Amino acid sequence: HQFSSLRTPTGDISGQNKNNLISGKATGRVGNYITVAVEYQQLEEAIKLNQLE
Amino acid sequence: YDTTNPQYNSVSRQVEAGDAVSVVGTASQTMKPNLFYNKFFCGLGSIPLPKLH
Repeated sequence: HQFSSLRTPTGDISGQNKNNLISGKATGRVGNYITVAVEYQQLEEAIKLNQLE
Repeated sequence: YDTTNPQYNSVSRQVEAGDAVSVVGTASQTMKPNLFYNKFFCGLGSIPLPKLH
């Protein structure tokens, strides 16, 4: 919040203006999925795939 | 019948053009043959298969 002040020799604020509580909000949102996909065959797993990690 | 490496011969004379050949049996009969073989003629093995995800 932000405000403003008033000046008066004695402090009489009868005819002055007073600050209001204006509320503001900042929005956050989600993005897009990051997806990495691979595929391969069981025969290849059996006869060719080593050091898979 | 290699002529530069005689040590690997397995037949008395080299087959060449004009020789006479035959095919065993008759024309188109169906038969169940009988087998005879050494231990070290044909091998056999099996490949294990990994579990599907």
